[PDB]
Amino acid sequence: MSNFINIHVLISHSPSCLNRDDMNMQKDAIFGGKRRVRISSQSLKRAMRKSGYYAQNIGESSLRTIHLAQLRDVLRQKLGERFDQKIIDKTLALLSGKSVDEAEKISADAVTPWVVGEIAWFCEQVAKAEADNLDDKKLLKVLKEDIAAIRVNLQQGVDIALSGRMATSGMMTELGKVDGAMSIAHAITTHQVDSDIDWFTAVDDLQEGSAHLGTQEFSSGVFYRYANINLAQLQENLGGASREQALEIATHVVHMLATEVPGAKQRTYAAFNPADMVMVNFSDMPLSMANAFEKAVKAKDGFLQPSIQAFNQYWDRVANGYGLNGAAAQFSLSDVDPITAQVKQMPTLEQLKSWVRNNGEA
Amino acid sequence: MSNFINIHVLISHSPSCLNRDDMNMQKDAIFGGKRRVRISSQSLKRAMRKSGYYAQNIGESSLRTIHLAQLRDVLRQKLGERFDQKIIDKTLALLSGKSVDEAEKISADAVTPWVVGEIAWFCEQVAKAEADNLDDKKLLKVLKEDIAAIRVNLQQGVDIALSGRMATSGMMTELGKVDGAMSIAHAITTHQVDSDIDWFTAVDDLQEQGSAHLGTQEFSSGVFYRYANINLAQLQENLGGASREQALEIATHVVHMLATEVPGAKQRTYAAFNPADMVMVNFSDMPLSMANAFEKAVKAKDGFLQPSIQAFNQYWDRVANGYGLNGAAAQFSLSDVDPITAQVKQMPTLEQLKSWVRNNGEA
Amino acid sequence: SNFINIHVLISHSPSCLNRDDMNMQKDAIFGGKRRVRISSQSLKRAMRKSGYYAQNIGESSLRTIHLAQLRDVLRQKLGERFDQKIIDKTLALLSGKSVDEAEKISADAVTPWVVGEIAWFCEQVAKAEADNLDDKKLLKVLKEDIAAIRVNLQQGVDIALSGRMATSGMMTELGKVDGAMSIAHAITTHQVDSDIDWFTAVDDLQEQGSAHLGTQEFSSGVFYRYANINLAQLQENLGGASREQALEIATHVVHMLATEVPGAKQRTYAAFNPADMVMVNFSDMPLSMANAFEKAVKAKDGFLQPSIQAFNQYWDRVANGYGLNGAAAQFSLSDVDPITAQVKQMPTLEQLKSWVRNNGEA
Amino acid sequence: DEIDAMALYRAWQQLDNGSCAQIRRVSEPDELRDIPAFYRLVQPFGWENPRHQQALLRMVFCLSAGKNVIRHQDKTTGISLGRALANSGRINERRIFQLIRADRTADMVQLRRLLTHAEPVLDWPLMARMLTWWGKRERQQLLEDFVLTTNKNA
Amino acid sequence: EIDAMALYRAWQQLDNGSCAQIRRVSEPDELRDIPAFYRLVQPFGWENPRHQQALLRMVFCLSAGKNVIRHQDKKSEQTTGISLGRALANSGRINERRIFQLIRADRTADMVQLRRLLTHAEPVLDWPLMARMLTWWGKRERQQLLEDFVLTTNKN
RNA sequence: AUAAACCGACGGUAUUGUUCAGAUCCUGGCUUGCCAACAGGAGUUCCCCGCGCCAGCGGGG
Repeated sequence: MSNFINIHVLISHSPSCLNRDDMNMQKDAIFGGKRRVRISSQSLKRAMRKSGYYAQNIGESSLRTIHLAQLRDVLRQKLGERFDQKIIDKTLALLSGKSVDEAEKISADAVTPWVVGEIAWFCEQVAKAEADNLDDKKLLKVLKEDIAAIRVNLQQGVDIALSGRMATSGMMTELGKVDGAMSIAHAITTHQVDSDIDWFTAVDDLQEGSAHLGTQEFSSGVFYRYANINLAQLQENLGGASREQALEIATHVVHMLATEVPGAKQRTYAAFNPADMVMVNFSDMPLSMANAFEKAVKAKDGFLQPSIQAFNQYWDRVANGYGLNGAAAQFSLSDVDPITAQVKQMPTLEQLKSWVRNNGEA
Repeated sequence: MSNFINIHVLISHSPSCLNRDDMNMQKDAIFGGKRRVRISSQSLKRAMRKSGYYAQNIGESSLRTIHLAQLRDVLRQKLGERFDQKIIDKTLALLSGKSVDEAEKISADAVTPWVVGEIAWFCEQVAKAEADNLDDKKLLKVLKEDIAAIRVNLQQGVDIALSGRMATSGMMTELGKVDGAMSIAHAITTHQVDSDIDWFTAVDDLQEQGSAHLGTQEFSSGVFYRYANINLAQLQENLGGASREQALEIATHVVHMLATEVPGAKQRTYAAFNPADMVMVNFSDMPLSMANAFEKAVKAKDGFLQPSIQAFNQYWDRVANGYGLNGAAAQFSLSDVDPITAQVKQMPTLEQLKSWVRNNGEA
Repeated sequence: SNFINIHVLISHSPSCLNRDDMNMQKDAIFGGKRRVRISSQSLKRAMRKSGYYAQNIGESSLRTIHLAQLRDVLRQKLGERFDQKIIDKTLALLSGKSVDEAEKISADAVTPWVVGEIAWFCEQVAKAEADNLDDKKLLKVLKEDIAAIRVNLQQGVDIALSGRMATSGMMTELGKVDGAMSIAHAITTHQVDSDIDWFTAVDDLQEQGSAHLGTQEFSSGVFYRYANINLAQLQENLGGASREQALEIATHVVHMLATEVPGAKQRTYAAFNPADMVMVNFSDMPLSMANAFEKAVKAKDGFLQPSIQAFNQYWDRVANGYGLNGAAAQFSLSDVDPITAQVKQMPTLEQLKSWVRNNGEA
Repeated sequence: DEIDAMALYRAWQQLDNGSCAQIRRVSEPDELRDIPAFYRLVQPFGWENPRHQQALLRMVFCLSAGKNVIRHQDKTTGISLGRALANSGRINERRIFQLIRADRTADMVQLRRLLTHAEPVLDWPLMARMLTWWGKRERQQLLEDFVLTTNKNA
Repeated sequence: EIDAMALYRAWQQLDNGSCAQIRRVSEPDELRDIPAFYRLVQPFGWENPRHQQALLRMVFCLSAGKNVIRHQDKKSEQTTGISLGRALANSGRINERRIFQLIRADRTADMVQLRRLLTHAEPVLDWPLMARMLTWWGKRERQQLLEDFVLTTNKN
């Protein structure tokens, strides 16, 4: 009852537009026959990667790109003093195929997350390959033996270990395929939303008479974010890392999911709101509490309170009907008395995080 | 009424893409003149076979493949300490119909489910060729007599005993034909669905923020209705004359999986890990699907879930009274409802329902 | 009246209950519109091979024809063609008990195919007494035939209701047993939008991976099954035979039509649906109500309700115009009802079968 | 036999900024029923005959995209909506898959959002007739035209 | 199963006391509190709830005054009677923006506004039409009201 | 009792893995809702009980 760690977050946002269409439309989704404002999971994940908190507590994020011409120069810059450029070019060419050099624009198949640690390690290997004249096929055969040693490098690129990586060309198709370890859902509102429309203008300071016109869709909303971390898979993706090491990353994910908000239209719609509820529970089976809002919550005193209430009630029903999955802990800023008793109430967030660090104990 | 066990499941899913087309579109199907989102029965089956619950409670799933060149290596690894490589090669060669060359790649006719247990058994039986030499056709004729002895080894399969298999080549075409024993339907939504589209981008860290053409991913939420049916006698036969109680235990495992397991498609990015909101099980002399309860696409009052439960119960009452069926019928629901009528016993928890099944509907 | 008419409206979930030689759903153009079809042979096999059939017809009390009972009659119906000694010889070879030994239960009428076959046997033993091959010598060459008729003399109701078994040891023209129930092709009441399932086959040893592709046509729809029963023919082929017994069989036919479904792809699509409507009516002439759906039914709230409505509305204006007379009863799962009475409304199927069993009297 | 003239379009062109502003500010055609300037606009054609009402709601709703969103171009036969949206080059075919799969009010909404984004040139009476019926064959034909033109201009 | 015009007639013939009790009411729900209402509306629809809401509306409108709503039968040439919209338009005292606000109102509020309009309009109309529209009072009926008013003013 | 009769096209199958829609923008300026007006005629106020009765007085609901 402790492989999966489930993260449920209820967070309310003031009038804003945190996720947009290709036509300046608010991202939405139909649930329970009602329209909900949606925030795509990609937006949340990238919002986490490029956050300062991630930079402070987890490390450097990966470099996702197709431009191998730029990446060539970057790798030549950061690995210039440790390796020969002849080796770097060959390495990058082996992982994707086939850069060589001097080309103004080299593009891979799709946007790939590259970490400099893996590339440096591969340089260390292909150096030996050049030393003992190992054929590239033989080198592949050797490297495929111990994939864990490759996965150890993902400690300097945890976002890949969490979000996964897909490879089509190069040797990365045999060595760089990463599964898991974090499953994150698209954030949807717990209630129905009819999106408001802002009618703005642009004043020409050199004319007092006729009107300009502009439309920007926006809305406030109580979003439910769900996340899930497969600890075993996370340890595997980090090269057999300890569980204690994975749980810390998990806590950081809880914090970011509880605090981080996408920066879309935040200069004009400053919707910098913290989460009003964060519940974390350990289970061996992934469970999402989205069906707590299938019957779209109706505002009594706002949407937040009945959202918390509905959430708690559904968690109680699932807990009773399917049996208690494992340890659970809740942190709220609301005036709502919890109904289920087998969930530890945490006054502050850092206490919840501490509770997670100790594998759901004290 | 006690040969077929019918499993009905109403389960609501948050926005996701649990099963795709060849154009990466959501699988759909037209019911009652209305579009319903569909989940393939093959998808559900494989989702069950490769599930952790299956591994914990039922055992190891079958290995389906055409690559006999890899399969020979696998079988040599797992059976090498028990048999000689030539015997294993002759075994696999007899079963598949192809020849084990020690080559790099030799393929079979089609994807075949192989269970290592029955293969080991066939190694033991073909080790009788090491004795007074019987012709391979002779040995075949000997094995033809007792098929039950072969089906006993299928307790390390079960997914084959449940879903069956078909052979075209080798000796398996005459010894490995399994028919039953579980009939499962394609999961369709109880309501009309207009699928949404996620318009995504991919930020290039060395060029972006810049302009870009966008990508599309069709997704949707929805209340799905899963139906399954188990022929107990056929299961007992498929397991080599196994006891009824055993078949009922396996049946309960099927119930739990059908109630909890969700296909892992697009779950890293959409994560629709939702439990079933209703699970009803009823014993009958004849299989019975309650799909026509949603022939008229349910319309949302307070979501699609509650009117789905309601419609299900109403149609079940109508059919039950109309055709005079007498279960052996039990319903488990998370929601508070007004369901009926006796004796479709209400079970507060899923485990009580499974226990009710294990004791042949009398509990 | 002599004929019994059975009309069934039954809805099927997405499936493929009947394929052609190219793995596509069988169809039929009706009213200029394409309809999905379930061949009559598929339905009739689904019935004849069912367990209910085996219980109520496979093990009926009238399945065994005792030749010793037919001593006198066979002598007077074949006395014009054969001598008495030849007949007695044949019966003695077939039973095989010579003695007469009047059973004190000598029948009044005989089944036609019986006299048809035993006449052939009489011919054979005649030319066998002319050659002449002794009883043993000829019984050796007639082994398969004798066994062949011996198994048929224990399946009276099966042959009487469904016909001979496509491999019965029958030779004479009278041996061609038809009826007594006629099953029509089941067509959809509406124009069908066929779906195409696009499946793959995953290889567990190369999950990278090249996918095994495949397609399969499937469709849901409301089918109209029609069948009729000739009671006189059923009584003649069980001759016998009281009308009440024939009715008792007719009830079984009604039940089988209301319940039984072909097993094509039911392991993967599972269209185990029960009939949503079934009407039975006596008549001097069999009539299908297919022209009720000659104009393709269009979906208002599903296809089922407007199909029921179309059927009833057709029966209202058309019934009296044609030679339908009486009596009629209908068992359905949803209103409305036909405005015309003289069509008793039955709450359950068992009440309907009981209604049929009492010759349609209330 | 009663047809809605092209005059409507002209009227829409000539209508004042106020009423047009009242009309453009609308989410659904029923809300178009809600506003009076609409009734004043659509009376001659006209609104008082229920056979025409739905068609008028659709047409006016589409025109409500803007005064110069739908650009009329005379023709053998004029450019169709599919051909127009395809020629614009700004529209992705998936959104038209959406358009063909949409139901009732939703589709019209989706349609309007497209027009504003497309700035298409087309023969207005064709679009008028297609909006008059808007059956399954109109949808299908729309998608056909779009796909074929895009395939023919790639 | 339909409410007759007799109600109107009854309202005409009822004494000043009960009319005073009914007239001074703010909301249709508050109309339930007084007995004279029950005595008036007893023959037509109680206790069959299907009419109750409608009755609440109808009487409420009638509660505007004894001779506020002037009834005029449909002319043989008219084919259809003068409608509430056409009436309010012909009165000339009503501004269209308040009918806009009338179409935008919800539940009790709209009735509150409607009564307030009638008193200011003194309209002439075919009472069964208004009764029929009040029985359902759906969105289409509202929009139709606005149609009649705006169209009447623009056409005449 | 019809080129009829008797009469399954059957079994086996994840469509999978990667992805911010982003950045810029006052709806501004001008408007009385004014003119006329007793709420007064009236003791009805629906059901019991006690005592009166050219009258009426009380007690309960």
